[PDB]
Amino acid sequence: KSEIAHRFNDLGEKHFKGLVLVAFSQYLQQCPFEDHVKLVNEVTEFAKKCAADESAENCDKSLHTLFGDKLCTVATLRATYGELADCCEKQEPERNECFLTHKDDHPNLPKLKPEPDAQCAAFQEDPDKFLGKYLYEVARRHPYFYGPELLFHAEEYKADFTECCPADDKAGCLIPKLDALKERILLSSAKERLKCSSFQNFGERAVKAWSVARLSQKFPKADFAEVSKIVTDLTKVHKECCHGDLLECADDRADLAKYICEHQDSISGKLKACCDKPLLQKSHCIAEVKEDDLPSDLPALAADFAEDKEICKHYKDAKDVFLGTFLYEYSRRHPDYSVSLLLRIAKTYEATLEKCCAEADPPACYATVFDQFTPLVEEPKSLVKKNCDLFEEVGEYDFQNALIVRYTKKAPQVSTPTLVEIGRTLGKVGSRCCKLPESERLPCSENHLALALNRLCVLHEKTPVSEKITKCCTDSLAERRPCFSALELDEGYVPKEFKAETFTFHADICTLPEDEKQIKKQSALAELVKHKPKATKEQLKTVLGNFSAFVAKCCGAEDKEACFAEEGPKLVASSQLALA
Ligand SMILES: O=C(O)Cc1ccccc1Nc1c(Cl)cccc1Cl
Ligand SMILES: O=C(O)Cc1ccccc1Nc1c(Cl)cccc1Cl
Repeated sequence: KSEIAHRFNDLGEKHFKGLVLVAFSQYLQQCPFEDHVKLVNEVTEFAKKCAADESAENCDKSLHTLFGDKLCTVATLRATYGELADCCEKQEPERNECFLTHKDDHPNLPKLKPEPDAQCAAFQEDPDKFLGKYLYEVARRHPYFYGPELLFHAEEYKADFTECCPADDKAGCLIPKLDALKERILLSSAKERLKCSSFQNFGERAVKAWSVARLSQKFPKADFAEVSKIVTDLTKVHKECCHGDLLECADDRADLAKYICEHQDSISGKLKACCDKPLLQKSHCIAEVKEDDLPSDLPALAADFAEDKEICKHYKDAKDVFLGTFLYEYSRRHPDYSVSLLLRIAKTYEATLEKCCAEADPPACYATVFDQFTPLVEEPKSLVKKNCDLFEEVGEYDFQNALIVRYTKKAPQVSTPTLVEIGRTLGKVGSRCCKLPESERLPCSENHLALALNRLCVLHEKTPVSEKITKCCTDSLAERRPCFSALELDEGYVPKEFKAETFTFHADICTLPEDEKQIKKQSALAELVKHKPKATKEQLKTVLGNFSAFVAKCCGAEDKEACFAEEGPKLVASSQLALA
């Protein structure tokens, strides 16, 4: 009868309101908080009426119809969102699609800087309004953020203020917590956004393949039936969440967690800790669970995948099940491979069968199929080792610098703030991944790389500037990283005209916290490359060293600006001689 009543009944009022606030903030990213609150309360009032009498008027409409109808009542819709008032002319599902298109991946809203006294005050004042605020602020900023996980993060955010606002050192307790939390949020947003990008750009089959490979590594004791089931269900959850159907998404998510925990003994022994937990923590723990130990009864794969004489008939009869089975088997025994690598191995298996089966004696041809995986494996392994050796030698900041230069050369048309952001993110990947046990570094690195590359691709959809990026971003999901790695200096690139101001620092840099100081220097680095694209990485490092020395000296001077004004312009000119 009434979907809205059904979801209201299933989720309860608290989770329902939270999810509806999230969905509205993601769809209308510029509205003030107070106004979204009103819309939520009205939707929720309706849901309560409907739960009382489902026969009642309009109780029978779709969620998207009801929710889209609300969004369309917003005051100043045409002033604030010029592009969205046309959407309101349309019916479902055409209206939702239109809303989905308008979501803004880089709204560029002010940075959320933890102010512990002003926030503790607001929290003590009204914790409900304060937590609502956190849902709204994050959601607007990350419009494909995994809705139910955001509620989870609100619990953490609430726990942080609960523990820290009474403390002796309130800023000392709190600032490191909110910083860790923000890192976790950024990572989670990027993961989810890759899933939504994958549905958008490559389709559900790609998402399923990704998930089969990843879940098989996580749950290598599970049989293919159980993996298939989980994948099918998990794919439907994320498809709903990526489509804006957050209530349906959350409900289906809760059903999957329930299933997983009832079957935990045949899925993974690491799930025991997760299943002993309240609802949102449970789902979160499942989503993040570590990989189980390999069972001792993993089957040898040659017999079915390389030696069987009827492989060409099985491949032809049920490609999807046969290849899926291959992917499940190979992935469960390879937690030391990245997901994308496993997908490349699966595509190579597929292509080898295609080739061998259109041939005189196929079996003598596909006998050696596993041997074709070797180079796919060895190349990223040596890339990771080389990158991690560099990180360990130079540290995060200089590793970031190296990546900035690398990516600026590959795509000098991209805006400096984007290049800096991706290079900085890539350096953080190094900090995360390079210190792991050595068998974990390839999957950690490549998997996280995929998140950063996807960010760049998402931004480029919004603001296209390079055909080379478009091609890497759209050709093949599993080949994206290798495609980016293979990019070299864009040789058709005309060096950006020199503007001395870009390289000209002033005493204002001296008051910045370290990370913002680095960003300024990294921005100037990216600009050096744009103006001198053939400068070598070693020249660039020297010049950047000369700039950092100059900044540090002038920042410690008696008269900071006189220092910057005297010495700056010499450095700016001589630095150009030191490049290309
Ligand atoms: O960057 C590349 O193209 C090489 C490569 C290949 C596979 C996986 C990772 C990396 N690079 C890499 C690594 Cl291994 C760690 C931190 C940051 C980066 Cl960019
Ligand atoms: O990109 C690399 O291969 C690392 C590399 C090696 C030698 C010299 C410089 C660099 N990278 C690099 C750059 Cl390009 C700028 C500033 C600081 C560093 Cl460590």
